[PDB]
Amino acid sequence: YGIAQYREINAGLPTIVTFPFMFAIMFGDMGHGFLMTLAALSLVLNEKKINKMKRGEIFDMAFTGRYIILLMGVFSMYTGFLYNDIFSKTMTIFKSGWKWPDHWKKGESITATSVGTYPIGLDWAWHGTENALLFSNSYKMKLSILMGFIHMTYSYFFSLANHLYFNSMIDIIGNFIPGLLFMQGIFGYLSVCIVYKWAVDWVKDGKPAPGLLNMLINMFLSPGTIDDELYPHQAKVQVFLLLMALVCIPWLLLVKPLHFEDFGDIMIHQVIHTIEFCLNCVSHTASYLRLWALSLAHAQLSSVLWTMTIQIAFGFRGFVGVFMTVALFAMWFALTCAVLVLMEGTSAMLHSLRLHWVESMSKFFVGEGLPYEPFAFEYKDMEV
Amino acid sequence: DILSSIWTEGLLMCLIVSALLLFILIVALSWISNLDITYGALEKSTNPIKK
Amino acid sequence: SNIYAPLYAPFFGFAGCAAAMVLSCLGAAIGTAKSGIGIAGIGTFKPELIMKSLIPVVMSGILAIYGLVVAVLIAGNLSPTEDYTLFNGFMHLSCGLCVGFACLSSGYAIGMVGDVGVRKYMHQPRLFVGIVLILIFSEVLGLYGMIVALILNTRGS
Amino acid sequence: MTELCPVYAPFFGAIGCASAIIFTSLGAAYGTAKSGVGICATCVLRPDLLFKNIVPVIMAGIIAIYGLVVSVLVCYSLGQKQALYTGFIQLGAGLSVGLSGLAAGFAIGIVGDAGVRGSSQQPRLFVGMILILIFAEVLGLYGLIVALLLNSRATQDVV
Amino acid sequence: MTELCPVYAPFFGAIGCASAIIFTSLGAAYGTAKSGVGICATCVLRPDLLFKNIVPVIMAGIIAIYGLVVSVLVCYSLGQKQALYTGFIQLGAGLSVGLSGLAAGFAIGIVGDAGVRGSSQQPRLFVGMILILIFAEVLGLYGLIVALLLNSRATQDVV
Amino acid sequence: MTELCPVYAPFFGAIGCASAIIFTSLGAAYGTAKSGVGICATCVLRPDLLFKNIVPVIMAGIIAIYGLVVSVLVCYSLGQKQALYTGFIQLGAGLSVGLSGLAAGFAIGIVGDAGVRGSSQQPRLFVGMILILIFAEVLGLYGLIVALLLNSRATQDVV
Amino acid sequence: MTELCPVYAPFFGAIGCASAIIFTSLGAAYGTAKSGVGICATCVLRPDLLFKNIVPVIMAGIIAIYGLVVSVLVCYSLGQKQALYTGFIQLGAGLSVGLSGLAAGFAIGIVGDAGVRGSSQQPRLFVGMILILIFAEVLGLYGLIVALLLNSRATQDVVC
Amino acid sequence: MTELCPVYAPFFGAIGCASAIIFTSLGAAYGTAKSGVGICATCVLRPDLLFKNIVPVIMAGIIAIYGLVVSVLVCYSLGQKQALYTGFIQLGAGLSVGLSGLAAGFAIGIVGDAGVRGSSQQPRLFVGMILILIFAEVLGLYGLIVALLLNSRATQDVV
Amino acid sequence: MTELCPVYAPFFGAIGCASAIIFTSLGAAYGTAKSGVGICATCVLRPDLLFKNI
Amino acid sequence: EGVYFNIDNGFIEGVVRGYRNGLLSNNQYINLTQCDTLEDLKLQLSSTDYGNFLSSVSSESLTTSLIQEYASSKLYHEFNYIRDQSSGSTRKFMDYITYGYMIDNVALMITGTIHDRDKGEILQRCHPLGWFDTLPTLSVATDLESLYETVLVDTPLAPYFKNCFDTAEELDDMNIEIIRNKLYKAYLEDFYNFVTEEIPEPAKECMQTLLGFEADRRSINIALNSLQSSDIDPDLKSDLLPNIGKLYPLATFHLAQAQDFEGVRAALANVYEYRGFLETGNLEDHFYQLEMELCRDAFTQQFAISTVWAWMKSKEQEVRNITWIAECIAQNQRERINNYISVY
Amino acid sequence: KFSFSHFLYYLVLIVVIVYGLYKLFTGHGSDINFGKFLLRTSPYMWANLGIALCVGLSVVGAAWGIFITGSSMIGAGVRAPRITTKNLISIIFCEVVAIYGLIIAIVFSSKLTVATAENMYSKSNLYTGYSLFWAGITVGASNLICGIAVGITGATAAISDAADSALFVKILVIEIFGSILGLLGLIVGLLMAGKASEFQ
Repeated sequence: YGIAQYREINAGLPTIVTFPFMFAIMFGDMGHGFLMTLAALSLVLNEKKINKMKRGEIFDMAFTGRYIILLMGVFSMYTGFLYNDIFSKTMTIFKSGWKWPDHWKKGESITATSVGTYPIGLDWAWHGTENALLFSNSYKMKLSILMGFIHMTYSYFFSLANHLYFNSMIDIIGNFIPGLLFMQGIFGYLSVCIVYKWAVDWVKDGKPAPGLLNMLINMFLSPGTIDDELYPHQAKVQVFLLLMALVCIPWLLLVKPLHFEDFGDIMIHQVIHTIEFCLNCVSHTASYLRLWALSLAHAQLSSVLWTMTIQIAFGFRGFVGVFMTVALFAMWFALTCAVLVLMEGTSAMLHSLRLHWVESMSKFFVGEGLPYEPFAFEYKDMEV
Repeated sequence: DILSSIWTEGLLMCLIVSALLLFILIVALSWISNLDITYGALEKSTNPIKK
Repeated sequence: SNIYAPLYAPFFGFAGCAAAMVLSCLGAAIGTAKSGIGIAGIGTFKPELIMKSLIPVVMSGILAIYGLVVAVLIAGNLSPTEDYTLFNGFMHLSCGLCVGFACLSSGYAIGMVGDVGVRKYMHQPRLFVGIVLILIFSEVLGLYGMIVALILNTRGS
Repeated sequence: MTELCPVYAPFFGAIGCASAIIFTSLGAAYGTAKSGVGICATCVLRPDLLFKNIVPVIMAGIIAIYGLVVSVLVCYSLGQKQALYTGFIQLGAGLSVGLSGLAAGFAIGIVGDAGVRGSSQQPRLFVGMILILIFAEVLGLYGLIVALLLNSRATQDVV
Repeated sequence: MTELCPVYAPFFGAIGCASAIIFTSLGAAYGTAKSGVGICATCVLRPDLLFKNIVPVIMAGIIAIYGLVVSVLVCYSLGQKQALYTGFIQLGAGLSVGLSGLAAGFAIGIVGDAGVRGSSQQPRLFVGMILILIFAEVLGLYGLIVALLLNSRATQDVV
Repeated sequence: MTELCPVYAPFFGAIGCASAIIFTSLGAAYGTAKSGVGICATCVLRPDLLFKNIVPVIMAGIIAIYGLVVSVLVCYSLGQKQALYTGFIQLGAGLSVGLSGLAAGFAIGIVGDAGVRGSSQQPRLFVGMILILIFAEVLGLYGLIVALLLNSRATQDVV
Repeated sequence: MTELCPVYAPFFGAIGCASAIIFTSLGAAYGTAKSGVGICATCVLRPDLLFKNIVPVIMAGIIAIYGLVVSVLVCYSLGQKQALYTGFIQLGAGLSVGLSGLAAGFAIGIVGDAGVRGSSQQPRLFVGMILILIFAEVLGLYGLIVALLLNSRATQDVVC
Repeated sequence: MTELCPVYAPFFGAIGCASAIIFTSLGAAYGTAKSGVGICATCVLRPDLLFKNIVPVIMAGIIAIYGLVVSVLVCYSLGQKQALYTGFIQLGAGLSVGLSGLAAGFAIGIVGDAGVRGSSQQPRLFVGMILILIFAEVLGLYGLIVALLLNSRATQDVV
Repeated sequence: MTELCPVYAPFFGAIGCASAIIFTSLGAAYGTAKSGVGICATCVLRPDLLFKNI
Repeated sequence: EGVYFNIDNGFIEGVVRGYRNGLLSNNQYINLTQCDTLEDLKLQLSSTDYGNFLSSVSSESLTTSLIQEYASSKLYHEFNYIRDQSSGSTRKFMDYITYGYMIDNVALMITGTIHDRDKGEILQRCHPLGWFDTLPTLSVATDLESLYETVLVDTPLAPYFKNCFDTAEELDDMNIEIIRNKLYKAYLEDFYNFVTEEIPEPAKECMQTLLGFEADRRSINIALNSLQSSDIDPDLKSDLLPNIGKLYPLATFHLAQAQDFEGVRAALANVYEYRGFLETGNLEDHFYQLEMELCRDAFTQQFAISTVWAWMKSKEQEVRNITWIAECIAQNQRERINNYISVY
Repeated sequence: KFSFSHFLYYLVLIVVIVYGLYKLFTGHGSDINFGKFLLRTSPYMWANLGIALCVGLSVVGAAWGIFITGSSMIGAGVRAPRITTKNLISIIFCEVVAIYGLIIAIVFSSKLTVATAENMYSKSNLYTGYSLFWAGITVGASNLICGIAVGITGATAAISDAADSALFVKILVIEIFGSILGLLGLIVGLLMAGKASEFQ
C-alpha cells in the first residue's frame, strides 16, 4: 500500500491488531469464525506439504497469512458471544438479563423491569418486538464514533512523536498544535455528552433529556445554550471552548508570509492542507459507521435465513419428513459455506483495510522513503 | 373535492403516483437498449499481422 | 385564519429551500465535472501552469455556498407549528428559483469557458493575466441574484 | 376569495419578478462562453489587446442588470392584497424582460468568435467589427423599456 | 364578473402586452444569428462588400419594433376593467402581428445569409440580392395593416 | 375503506413484491447476458481462465433473493384491511431495493467486463482487478437494511 | 355489490391471466428469433454441431412452459363474482412472471448468440457457454415459485 | 344504467373479435414478407429446389386460421345480454392470442430467413432448422390452448 | 339521452366505416408504391416481361 | 461532458491516452542521432516504443521496408483491438477509417494490366486491416476495367463508388489517378458526412476542418500533377478535387477553371490559409507535418474521437521517421539526421 | 421531434389547458385547484414513502460514479501497474458519500409514529409530512449529483496518470473541492429536519 522514510514510527502495530478485530466483530458469530478457523486449522495442518503444491487465485495471496484466519475467527466468536447472537440467537442461561412485569401481555407495551443487573454486554431482553433493535441501533450510533475517534487520536499523536523526535520545531509544532486543538477542543464537548447519559440516569431524573445528537443545532447559529440545558455550567464552555479552538488555523497558516512576502510555492500546499484537513477530520469521523451498519444488515440476513430454514422442518413427522430434513440441512450447508462467509469476509476486509488506510496513512506517510530491496545469491529452477 | 370524481371509481388516490415507477422503468430501459458486442474479439484474424 | 394564511405556507417555504439548494448543487457539480477535462489534458506537456489554472474551478464554489446561504436565511423564519403570511411563502421559492437558475447559468458559463480557455494557452503561458481577467465577467454574475434576494426577503410581510 | 384577487392572484403577485433575471443569466453564460472560446482562439497573436477588444464579454453584464434592477425595484410594486389583473401584469413584466435578455443572448455573443478573430487577421475591419454587435444590441433595448411601463402602472387597478 | 366588461378581459391584454414582443424578438434574433454569423468570412476575404452587406441586419432591426409599438400604445388603454370584446380583439391583433413579424424575421434571416454568400463572387449581385430582400420584410407590414385597425377597435370603446 | 382502515391492502402488498422480483429479473438478465457474452468472447483467447472469471456470475446471483425475502415478509403480513399506516410504505422499500439492485447490475456489468478484457493480456492484477468488483456490492447492501426497518414497522406494529 | 365482491374484480383477474403468458412468450420468441441467425452463421460452414446447438430454443421454450403453467393454475380461480382483493393482487402477480420470463429470454438469446458464434473455432468452450445457458432460467424458477405462493395466499384471502 | 351487466360490455368482445384477426394478420404478413424477400435471394441460383420452402408459408396460413376459428367461436358469445366479466374474458383471450401470434410471426420469420440463407449450400441441413421452427411455433399453441379454456369455460354460466 | 341509447352513438359507426377504407387506402398506397419502384427499376432494361411484371 | 461521450469509452479513453503518451520521445531521436550505422540503430531499436521486437530482422544492411512494416504492425494490432472493444458509433468510425485504406488496395487491384502481384506482397504495401479474405489479385490479371465489375460485386464500395465507373483499360496512368481521386473524393465525402452526422461537440471542428485541410492537400496534389500535362475538363477536375473539403472552395474551383501555373497560383492566392503549392523538402512531408500538428492540437480534451485520429497519425509518423533515419544512415548523409516530420 | 416518442409527449401539452378554459367558460374550471388535493391525502404519503427514495437514488448516483471510475481504473492499470494502489483511492469517496441519505432516513424514520386521526391537517404532522419529502429529496438529489461529478472527475484524473505519477498530488484538489457539498447538503437538510417535528 505504501512505505515511509527514515526514523519514522511505522504503523505496523495498529494495522496488525485493530484490523482483525473490526473484521471479526463486523459479523462475528459462533459458526462463522468456528468453521473458518477449522478451515485454517486444516490449512496449517497441511502447511508441511500444501505449500509445495500451488495455490488457487486467491489462495496464492492467502499464503501471506494463515494464522491470521484464526486471529479473525476467535475474535468473531468472542464478539458474537458478547452480543449474544448464535446465528442471531440469544440464550437466557446468563440468568442475569432482565426481569419483566409479572402480568406482561403480548400486544402490550412491555418494559423489562428496571431492576435487572446484567452489565455484561447485552441481555436477552432484545428478542421481543421491533423496539429492541429500534433503539439498540440508535445507541450503537455512538459506539463506532467514539471508538474510532479514540483510535484516530491515538494515531495522531505519532505525528509529533516523530516530528519532535527529529527535534523539529521550525513550523511542524505550530502545525500539529493548531490541528490538535481544532480537533480536541471540538470533539471533547461532544464526547463528554456521548456517555453523559451513562452518567445521568433520566429514568428517575426530573431534568430535560437530550436528543441523541440534539446539541449540534445551536452550535452554529449563535451558541450559548443547550436548548434543554443538559448541564448548566457546560453552557459556559459551550462558547468558552471554540473561540480559541478556531483561531488556531489562521495561527497555523500565517507563519510564512513574512519570511524573506508570500512564498507562493508554500502557499498552494499550505492553503489546500488547511481546509482539506478541516474537512478530513469529519470525513474520518463519519467513516466508522459501517461496523454498525453492515453488522446489523448481516444480523437481519441471518435472522431471516434462520426463519426460512430452521422452523420449516419443525413438524413432527417420521416417515415423510426424512427427505424434507435432509434437503433442509443440505441447503443449510450450501448457504452456511458460501453466503455467510464469502461476501461477509470480502466486505469486512475491504472496510477494515481502507478504514485503516485513508484514516491513518492519510497523515502517517506524509514523507516516504525508498525500497532498500536487498539482492544477493538465490535459487531458481527451469520451466517454460 | 377532486378535479373530477368520474376519474374516481373507488380509487381516487390509489394510482395518482403510479407514474414515477414507469418513468424509472423507461429511463433504465434507455441504457438497457444499449450494450456492446465486440465481434472483433469473437473472431480471429486470418493473418496474424492483422492484429 | 386568512386565505393568505393557509396551512401550507411553510410548505411553500420548504419548496423554496429544497429547490434553492438542489439547483445550486447541480450547477456546482456540473462545473466541477466540466473542469477536470482540460486540467487532465494539460499535464502531459505542461505540469507547470497547472497551478496557475486553479482559479476557475475553485472560485466556482461561491455559487454553491451562497445559493445555500439564501436557503439558510429564508429558513429561521418558519416555525414547526406556525403557518405564516402567504406572500412570504411565495417570495421564498421566488428568490430561491431566481438564484437556482442564475447559479447554474454561471456554472454553464465558466465550465464551458475555462475548460477550453487554456487548451492552447500552454503555447503562450505569458497570457495568464488575460486568461484570468477574462473570467471577471463570469464570476460576478451570480452575486447579484443574492444581492437582490437579500433585501427582497427583508421586504414583504 | 373574490375573483378580482383570487387565491392565485397572490401567486403571480409574488412570482412575476421571479422569472426575469434567470434568462438573462442564461444568455450571458452562453454568449460570454462563446466569446471566450474565440478570444483564446487567437489572442496569442499580439497579446495585450484585451481592453481594446473587450466589447462582447462585458456587454452581457448590463443585460443581466436589466433583470436585476427590475426584480429589485419591483419591491414597491408588491402587496399582500393586489388585484388579479395586477398579478397578471406583474407576471408579464417579470417574464418578458427576462426572455428579452434571453433572445439578446441567443446571438449577441455567438457571433463574437466569428468576428473578433479578424483583429489580428484583417484589422482593416475596425468598421466591420462593431456592425453586427450593434445590430444585435439594438434589439435588446425593447424589453426593459416596456417592462418599466407596467412596472410603473402596477400602481393602478390594485385591490 | 361582467359579461361586457369582466375581469378576464384584462387576461387577454396582460400577456398581450408581451406576446407581440415574444414573437418579434425571436424573429429578429434568428435573423441576426443566421444572416450575420459568417460575415467575418467575406469581410476577411474581401473587405469592400461591407457597406452593401449591411442592409439585411438593418431590415431585421427595423421590423423588431413592430411588436412593441402596438403593445405599448394599447397599454395606454390597459386596466382590469374593460370589455372582454376588446380583450379578444386586441389580444388576437397582438398575437397575429407578432407572429407575422417572427415569420418576417425568419425569412430575412434565411435569405440574407444566402445573399451575402452569393455576393462574394459578383460585385453586381447586390442588384438581385436586395431586389429579393425587400420582399422578405413585408410580412410585418402584412400583420400590422390589420393589427393596428383591430387595436383601434379595441380602443374604439374604452372600458 | 377510509384513511383509518382502508380496504386496498392487497394492492400495495402484492405490487411491492411483484416489482421487487421484476427488478431482480431485469438486473439478473442484464448482468448475465453481458457477462456471458464477454466471458465466452475472452475465454477462447486464453481458456486458462475458463471459469476463473465466473465470479461476476455469483455476485449477480447474490441479489436474486431480496425480492423473495421481502415478498414472504409482506405475504405473512399482508391482508385486506389494515391501518393506513401500513397502507403505502411498502412500495417505497420495494422500489428502493429493486433499483439499487439494478444499478449494482450496471456497475458489476460494465466494470467487470472491462476487467475481463484486461484479463487475457494483463494478469498483473488477475487476482487483483477484483477490487473494482468487490466495491459495488455495498451498493445493493445499503438499501436492504433501511427497507427492512420499515418492512418490520409495517408487519409488526400497525398502531 | 361490495368491493369485497364487485363486478370488476375479475376485470383484473382474466386480463392478468391472459397477460401472464404474454411477455414470457415474447421474450422466448425474441431470443429464439435472433438466436437462429447465430445458429446458422456457421451451420453450413461447420455442420458438425448439428444436434448440439439445440439448447437455446429449449431454454426459450421453458419460459413458455412457465407462462402456460402459471396461467393454467390461475385459470380456475376466476369468475364474475370475486373479491377486488384478487384483482388488487393480480395487478402485479401475472406481470411478474410474464415479463420476468421476458427478461430471461432477452438475456439467454444474446448469451447463446455469443457462445455459438465463438464455438465454431474452439469446441473447448462447450461446457463454458452451456454453464450460463443452464444458469439463466433460475430467474424463471424464481418467478414461478413467487407467483405460486403469492396467488395461493391471494385466493386463500378471497372475501367471497 | 347499472355497472353489473352494462349494455356496452360486449364492446370489449367486439374489439376482441377484431384483434383476433388484426394481430394474426400483422404477424403472418410481416413474416411472409420476410419469407418472400429471402426466397427471392435464394431461389435465384437454385430455382429448382423451392419445393423445400412451400410449407414455411403454410405455417403462417395455419396461424391465420387460428384467428379465423377463434373469430368463428366468439361470434355467438358476443352479445348485449352479457356480463362485463364475459366481455373482459373475451377481450383477454383475443388479445392474448393476438400477441402470441405477434411473437410467433416474428420468430418464425427470422428463423425461416436464417434457414433459407443456409439452405442454398447444405443439401442435408433442412433438418438443422425445422428444429428451431417447431419449438418456435409451439408458443402459439400454448396461447391457443390457454385461451380456449379461458373463454369457453368462462363464456358460459356467467349470467 | 340514455347511455344505452344516446344521440352520439351513430357517431362511432359513422367513423368506423371510414376507418376501414382509410386504412386499406394507406396500406395499398405504401405497398403498391414500394412494388412499383422496384418494378420500374427492373423494367428499365426489361420491356420484355413488364406485362408479365404487372 | 458526462453523457455526451461517456457510454463505453472510459477504459477506451484510458488506453488511448496511455497509447498517445507512449509516443517516441526526444531521447530516442537523440540516441538515433548517435546511431550512425545500421547496427547502432538495431541495438538502439530496443528502448523505443517500436523496439524489443523490431530487432533481429536481418544480420546487416537492414531493409527499412521491413523495419517500418513491423513497426506499424503493433500500431495496427492496437488499432484493431481498439475497434474490437467499441460501441456502435466508434464501430462505424473504425469501419469508415479502414474503408479508406482499401482505396489504395483497389487501385492496386486495378492498375496493373497483367502482373499478378504476389498475394503476400499486396498486404506488405497497403494496409491489410481493410483487406479481408483472398481477393483476385494473383490468380487473375489485375486489369484496369474488366475487373471493376468483379470488385464491385465482391467488395461493397458504393459510397466510395461515386462515378468511379468509367473507362480504365487504356494503359493510362490518367485512368488510375482519376479513379484514385474519385475514390478519395468519395471517401472524403462519406467520412465528412459521418463527422457532420454523429460527432462530439468539441471535436466537431477538429475533425471537420482537418478533413477539409486533407481534402485541400488532395486537391493541391492532384492539380499539381495536372499542371504539367493533364489539361482535361474542369468538371473532371472537380470530379477529382474532393468536393467535400470546401475550404477556400473559390480557390479550389479556381484551380479547376484555370489550367496553368498562373491558375494554380491565383487559386492559392485567394485561400487565406496558405499560399503556394511547391516547397522544397519533400513537400508532402511538410504537409504531413502540418496535418499532424493540426490533429495533435486537440489532445487537451480527455473525451473525444480526436485522440485516436491523432495517435494513428503520430504512430505512423514515428514509423516514417524511423525509416527516415534508417535511410539517412544508409544514404551516408549526416545532414538530414536532424531532418524529419515528427512533432512528438 | 421527428421521432414518434417526442411528438407523442408534446401531443397532450395543451389538452388540459383547453379543457380547463372550456370548463371555466362552463363553470367547473373555476372549481379547479390543488388545495383540495393538498388536504385530501394523508401525511403517510408525506412521511412513510418520502424516505427510501432519497437513499435509493443517492445509491444509484454513487453507482454511476463507480461506473465511471472503475473503467479508468483498469484502463490506467493495464499499461502500467505502478498506479493500482494509487488508482483505488478516491473511489472510496463515491463509495462512502452515498450513506448520507441513510443517515437521515434512519434517524428520522425513528421519529415516525401514528398520524393522529385528529388534526391530520394541522400544524402538527402534515407540516412534518411536507418537511420529510423536502429534506429527503433535497439531500438525495444533492448526493446523487455530487456522486456523478466526483466519479467523472476521478475518472478524468485516473486517465491523467499514465503520463506520470508525480502529477497526482499537484492535481489532487478537484475531488477535495467536490466532496464538500456532499456534507454541506447533508448538514443543511438535517438542520431543517431537526428544527421541525414529527407526526404529533
